Amino acid sequence: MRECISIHVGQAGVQIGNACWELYCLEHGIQPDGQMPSDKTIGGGDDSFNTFFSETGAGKHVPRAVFVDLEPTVIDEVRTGTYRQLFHPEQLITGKEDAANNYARGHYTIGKEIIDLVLDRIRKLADQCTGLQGFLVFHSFGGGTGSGFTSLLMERLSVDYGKKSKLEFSIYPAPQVSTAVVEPYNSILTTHTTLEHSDCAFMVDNEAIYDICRRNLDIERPTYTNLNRLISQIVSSITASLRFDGALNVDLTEFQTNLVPYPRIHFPLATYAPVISAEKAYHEQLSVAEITNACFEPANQMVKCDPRHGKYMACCLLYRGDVVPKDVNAAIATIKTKRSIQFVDWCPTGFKVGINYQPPTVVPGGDLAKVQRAVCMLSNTTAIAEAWARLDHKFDLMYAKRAFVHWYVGEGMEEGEFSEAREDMAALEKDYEEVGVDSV
Amino acid sequence: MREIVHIQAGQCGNQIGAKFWEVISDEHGIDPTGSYHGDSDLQLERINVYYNEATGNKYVPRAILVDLEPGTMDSVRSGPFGQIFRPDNFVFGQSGAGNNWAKGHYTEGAELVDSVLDVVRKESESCDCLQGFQLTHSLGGGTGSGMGTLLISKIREEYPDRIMNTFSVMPSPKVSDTVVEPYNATLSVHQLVENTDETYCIDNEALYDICFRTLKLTTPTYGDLNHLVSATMSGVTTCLRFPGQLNADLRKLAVNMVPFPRLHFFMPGFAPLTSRGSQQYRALTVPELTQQMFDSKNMMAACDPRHGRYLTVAAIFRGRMSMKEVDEQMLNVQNKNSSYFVEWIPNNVKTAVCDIPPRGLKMSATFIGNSTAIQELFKRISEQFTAMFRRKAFLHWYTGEGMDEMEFTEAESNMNDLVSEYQQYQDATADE
Ligand SMILES: CC(=O)O[C@H]1C(=O)[C@@]2(C)[C@H]([C@H](OC(=O)c3ccccc3)[C@]3(O)C[C@H](OC(=O)[C@H](O)[C@@H](NC(=O)c4ccccc4)c4ccccc4)C(C)=C1C3(C)C)[C@]1(OC(C)=O)CO[C@@H]1C[C@@H]2O
Ligand SMILES: Nc1nc2c(ncn2[C@@H]2O[C@H](COP(=O)(O)OP(=O)(O)OP(=O)(O)O)[C@@H](O)[C@H]2O)c(=O)[nH]1
Ligand SMILES: Nc1nc2c(ncn2[C@@H]2O[C@H](COP(=O)(O)OP(=O)(O)O)[C@@H](O)[C@H]2O)c(=O)[nH]1
Ligand SMILES: [Mg+2]
Repeated sequence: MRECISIHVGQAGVQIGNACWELYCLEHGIQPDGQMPSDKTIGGGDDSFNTFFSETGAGKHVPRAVFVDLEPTVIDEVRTGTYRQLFHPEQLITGKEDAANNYARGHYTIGKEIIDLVLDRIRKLADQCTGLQGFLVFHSFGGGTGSGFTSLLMERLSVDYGKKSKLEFSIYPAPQVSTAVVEPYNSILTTHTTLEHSDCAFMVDNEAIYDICRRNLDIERPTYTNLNRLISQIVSSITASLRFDGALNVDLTEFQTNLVPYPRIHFPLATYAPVISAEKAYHEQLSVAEITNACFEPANQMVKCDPRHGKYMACCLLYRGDVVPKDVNAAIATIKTKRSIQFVDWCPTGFKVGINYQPPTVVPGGDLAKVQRAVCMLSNTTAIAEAWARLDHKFDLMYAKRAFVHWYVGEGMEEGEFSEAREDMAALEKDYEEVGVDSV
Repeated sequence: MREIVHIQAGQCGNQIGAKFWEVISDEHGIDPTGSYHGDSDLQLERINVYYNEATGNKYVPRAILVDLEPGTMDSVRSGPFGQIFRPDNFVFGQSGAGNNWAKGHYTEGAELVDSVLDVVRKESESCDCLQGFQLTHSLGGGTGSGMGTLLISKIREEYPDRIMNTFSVMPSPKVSDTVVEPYNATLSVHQLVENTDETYCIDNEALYDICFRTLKLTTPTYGDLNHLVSATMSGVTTCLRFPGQLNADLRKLAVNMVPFPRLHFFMPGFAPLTSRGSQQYRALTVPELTQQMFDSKNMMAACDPRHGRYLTVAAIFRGRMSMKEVDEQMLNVQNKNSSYFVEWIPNNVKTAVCDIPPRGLKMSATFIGNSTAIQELFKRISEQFTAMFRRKAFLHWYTGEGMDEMEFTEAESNMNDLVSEYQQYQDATADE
């Protein structure tokens, strides 16, 4: 049996989890109340796959999720919403105030207490699983909860389980727009968490998804629902191999092996090709070559970083739907022929290929059109260093005068931790610089 | 759960609190008798933030009413919502301070402070998880200023962890109603900057200007001013009571708005303001809300923000809207007005959004500014203070109640340290 445990910390994590579980329930034909009419309709087969949903004796399927957030409001919206009957009542809510965009509150003082109960529920779930594959945690840099409690949870999970894979999906601060003034402090303080304990961390920028929604989907006024739906599609594309049969199945272990050349460079970018509206779905073939070329466009990247300013270290293409290996090989050859896409000399192969027969599903009331084919490209490249350097600059401009520091140090945190985190992030940058220089 | 204990001191504080409770009861659908007659289910989702549930399905506000003159208390009781309050919370005495801060803080208030603190302790201990206190009063007055400062100091000693807020009405350049306003204002500002976490500065001149120019009211009264202050009060705490795409607590606002401990004085504002008979011409949208937000004439503190720099601002929007639009609008406001924001705090604009607008508006929003220009107010008060302390204009009335020139001198020195602190980040050019 193959399965993963999904964790959602913070408001962004909980909302992304709502989108993800909506998509999963629609994919597997599970009703919001947990009953699957397909069981009585068919009388056989396997529809409620054990990757995400656990079956009970009464025919009710319950997801393998642990929603956590110090704010009662965000999870209370779920507990009284449409999916109130889906999740287990144990929803891990701290009946107190929030981290207040403070890493120290979410890591030292208030982030504790609930941590033991959260680890207890995670332990219960892990005992429930057989052949557990890994953890998929959803958080967001810049938030107090998503920084501090994520640090605590990742640390304790590393101590307890250790060997299991740990995938992170996070919203990195944007170059320009943000909804808090202390985002650089939390983001730079989360570097130890995202570098020591996480085995593979994916980062998405809100401005990139806004531009994608505006240009491709022709949505002039997007909101967080569309961003969460796109992230849900990305995670579904990642995890579709563990569920549905395919010609080339990509397990999480082999997925991680071919995307992390070295231990401390596990920060790949993500992109989704067939992002197109219903009106523009016509007039375009959407063949394999078109989507494969569309993956590498700088315009379609999910993070504000130009790939042409660095080098492509490794790449993994996961196809879904009516895709044949011949077209994938032809597209990869065409991409290798192109010269604007530069690959490091020490990786002659470069590309990993996976194919799945199940095509993508369309959420009701959504924006993505129905497409026979789809692909997700997950690429480890050195351009991400630039995306880290901009934020680094902001931190210095806020740390020269010790602005907003008294709030952090009044919750048990030491002043020098800022400088230590800065030197750490400085290191990761130098390493992404060193790994580029070609050999001689 | 996060619930707030409300305290009202002085005549102005009592009036503003009465209007504020009227606004809150209308928002939550609470009848004047205390029963619930709302329509939406979200009204009772977080009613315990501001109310306590009684036996007969009634709701009593968690208010504490304080004064040294029974007249204001009788005025509140003989009113539309007089019966809503708990009678035991009407703490009052006789022989008010009479516009004398020394009487309010040392002589008369020192006796009623024990009863007020007893009621505060009883109310706070019944909470599940207290969040903080909010106090409404006027600094230029008598019993209000003195007993408010005394209560703030005592509660801060009692409950150091919880957040403290204050909605302070301060003197004005032109609109003067008492002769000893500078003395009370100086001592109140000393106590406030010592022992508070947030302090929203309100001015009668700015509210009158908003009424005359924006709302086109021919005959504004204190009711309209209390209405505006109540709208701001509800906007500040909207996020605790209703769900939103991006929540924001009072603690989060305090963390994001206070760069250094002594800079916790704020300029409030509210949008939209339409004047009636012009709503049909105006198109309501997020750009219009933002444009009215950052206009100089919409501020309630009687400060021109263009005479300084914005240390940090926070916008809380209410109503269904797109996050891309609001983020873009804040970015354009920052970029176009590049010279009015400090260059060492990139993106000094906090954003919060809630999905439950006011009852009669499709969209609304509130603004909290922290800018250097506020220094002007303090400077003005200091000038007037000097103009009376050089000759000891009215000093003896204070010194008869157990005061000394040293206390006034240190209060003035602390205000000068405050204005110097604010002035430090006004001039441009500095650093890498
Ligand atoms: C044509 C129309 O839609 O009617 C509006 C209206 O005409 C205008 C001019 C209203 C009107 O407000 C005023 O005339 C006014 C006068 C002095 C001070 C403040 C307001 C209105 O009275 C105010 C009233 O507002 C509300 O109901 C809000 O929910 C408001 N409620 C109260 O203040 C309130 C009143 C009585 C009892 C309890 C509460 C509110 C705002 C923020 C937070 C909580 C509540 C509304 C819809 C209107 C009228 C009736 C004309 C305005 O008020 C607000 C803040 O809604 C003034 O500019 C705005 C925008 C509106 O267009
Ligand atoms: N894409 C997307 N981002 C979100 C969403 N909700 C919140 N965010 C991001 O989260 C950041 C701050 O909120 P969070 O990180 O979730 O903070 P929190 O989890 O509420 O924890 P506290 O700070 O203690 O309240 C912002 O910069 C947002 O960009 C969402 O629904 N979609
Ligand atoms: N906005 C507003 N201000 C008021 C009101 N009543 C009094 N004030 C202000 O309060 C000041 C007088 O202070 P006062 O309340 O008499 O002090 P107290 O006797 O200690 O309560 C004056 O400058 C008025 O401008 C009111 O109803 N609304
Ligand atoms: Mg939160």
